[PDB]
Amino acid sequence: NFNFNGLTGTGVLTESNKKFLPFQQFGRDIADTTDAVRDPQTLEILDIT
Amino acid sequence: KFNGLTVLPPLLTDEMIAQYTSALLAGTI
Amino acid sequence: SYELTQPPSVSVSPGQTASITCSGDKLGDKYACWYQQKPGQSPVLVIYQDNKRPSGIPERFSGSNSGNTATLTISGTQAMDEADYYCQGWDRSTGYYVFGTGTKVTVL
Amino acid sequence: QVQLVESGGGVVQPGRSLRLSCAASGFTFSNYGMHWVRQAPGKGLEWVAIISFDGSNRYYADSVKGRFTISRDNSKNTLYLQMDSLRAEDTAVYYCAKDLSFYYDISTGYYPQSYNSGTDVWGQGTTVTVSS
Ligand SMILES: *[C@@H]1O[C@H](CO)[C@@H](O)[C@H](O)[C@H]1NC(C)=O
Repeated sequence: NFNFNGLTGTGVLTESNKKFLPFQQFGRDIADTTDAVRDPQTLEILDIT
Repeated sequence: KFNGLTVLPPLLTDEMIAQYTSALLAGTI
Repeated sequence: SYELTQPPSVSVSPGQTASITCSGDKLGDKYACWYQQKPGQSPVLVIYQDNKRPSGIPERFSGSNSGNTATLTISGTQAMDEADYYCQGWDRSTGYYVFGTGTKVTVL
Repeated sequence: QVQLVESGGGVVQPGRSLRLSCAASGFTFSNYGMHWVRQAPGKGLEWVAIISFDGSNRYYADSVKGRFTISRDNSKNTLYLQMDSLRAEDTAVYYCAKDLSFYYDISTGYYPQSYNSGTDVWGQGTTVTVSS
């Protein structure tokens, strides 16, 4: 269970192949469920499963 | 997947249903 | 394939104009930059965006680009110019940042 | 002060691996892309690789494509270059160079979408030699 900029949740993080644009901070699925997030420290994209 | 919902698998796989239809075809023919 | 060609060396006297050239097939369709590398030291940016000058560099440095040729030019040679100059074709979209063969300016 | 310092140089047998580390201070490392540039003895400079500000986009030169692997840690303000299968021609002094123009401002979100070409700040450079 994690906390990115206050976005709290539970899941298993993984290296993401999603190419976030620079202004995008987190991702959302077909059903608006958050399924990716940019780590504010290292700025890498992490898939939330 | 996040939302506590699961899709269970059928008891008869598509290979088993295809065996039944081929058995019906072979018997009928 | 891509590669930039520059003359091996150029000889110039103090006070005389020095013309330093770099050439390539797509060099003018791209922003080209120049770096001044003293012997044994790391390069120092001198010209970028084909005519722009970094803050603190003497105004006597200048450059230009057109067609297949990019050219760094010195209004007047001075004792600090004994170094090696390297051209770089720059393009963020293509990921193209290759350097040139360089050229030794010789203050005779 | 805006400075870059490399570390991790040494002598390596052919076919081995080595990882360089370039540390950055005096500026927001996470805002700028980073380059690796090498200069073999008595030869001109050659661009090694580039990495985006967040590490999503990377490009390599044809000489090192497939072998090398550039990476960065924006939290530690450090840049890395994993070399694998070092060859004789890999002997060169490796510099880490900062772009004159930052790709994206973390502090304010400023995303210019139009950037200058220069690389203003270069590191001191650490020598790497391949021999037996
Ligand atoms: C945050 O910034 C401070 C000051 O630059 C630095 O000392 C610290 O290591 C940084 N922490 C991370 C992990 O970004």
